[PDB]
Amino acid sequence: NMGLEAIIRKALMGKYDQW
Amino acid sequence: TADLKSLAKRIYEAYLKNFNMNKVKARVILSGKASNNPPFVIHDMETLCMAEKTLVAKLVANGIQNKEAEVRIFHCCQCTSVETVTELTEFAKAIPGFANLDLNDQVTLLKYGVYEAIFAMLSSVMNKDGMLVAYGNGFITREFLKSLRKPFCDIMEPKFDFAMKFNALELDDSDISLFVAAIICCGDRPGLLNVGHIEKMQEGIVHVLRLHLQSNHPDDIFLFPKLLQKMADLRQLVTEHAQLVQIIKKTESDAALHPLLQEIYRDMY
Ligand SMILES: CCC(=O)NC[C@H](Cc1ccc(OCCc2nc(-c3ccccc3)oc2C)cc1)N/C(C)=C\C(=O)c1ccc(C(F)(F)F)cc1
Repeated sequence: NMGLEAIIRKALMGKYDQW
Repeated sequence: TADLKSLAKRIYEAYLKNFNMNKVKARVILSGKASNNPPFVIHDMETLCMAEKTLVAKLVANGIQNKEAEVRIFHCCQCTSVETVTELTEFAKAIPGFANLDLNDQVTLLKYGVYEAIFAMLSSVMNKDGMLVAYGNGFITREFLKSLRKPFCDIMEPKFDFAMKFNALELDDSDISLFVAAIICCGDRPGLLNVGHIEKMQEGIVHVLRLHLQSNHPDDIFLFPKLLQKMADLRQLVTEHAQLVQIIKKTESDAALHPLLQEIYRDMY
């Protein structure tokens, strides 16, 4: 790996939807 | 044995709702029919130019149409690795209890687990002659990649190989989903605060993994230990990938993760 937590930390907050 | 039972289901839906391309759709495009306009084959430099050209849709007036190609292919995969990383993040925060872990910790579980997960599924879309690219629309031949000027020709060959044997195991999405959850939820990642909740949590996934794998492929009794081994062939495949890829940060350094990944990166999600 390496650090791309940038992109991953933003997909962490910014959604809405769930069954 | 109640909430740990619908646990496997809840993880199969997380998968059947967060991955634009799974093994069944994937398997029908490849082996399939019921569509007479199959993937567009990228078998050489000319077709790879059409492909990559329409793809960035800023390259039929601009100029990105003939630089070393070995490095053009190293671009698409990124305009294909933000899509990929986000679905694995949604699918993960759809994994029972995963949403609990302190955010800071939820970044650690997906940071080291992201790559293993990709290559695992990457196997669904591959076959001994080439993999599928761009949501099943194109199909890059295996040969064409192992022909690119070194050290490129050896990036995709290790993965194709691992995938030919991994596909031999004959899993399906219900299996792959648990498998992929078990690689994210592994308490041996560096810097984990609550390094115990992740294990407790993980015991369930691997526990359902074993049970599902017994009543799904009842004749590969050793299939589970087999998959526990792959969870290993993959942590080491990524490791070697990481290496091979760094002769491209130092050397090539033209197309890196320059601060240009942002033009679309922010205001999007
Ligand atoms: C940035 C840090 C890093 O290295 N992360 C690992 C990141 C992980 C990854 C790998 C593969 C993948 O499937 C991508 C499937 C795919 N889609 C297309 C495509 C081609 C033309 C038009 C449209 C699509 O082609 C392919 C192989 C998706 C994600 N790899 C990145 C960013 C690049 C690479 O691993 C790579 C691969 C091959 C080459 C080579 F062709 F030169 F050999 C170079 C770099």
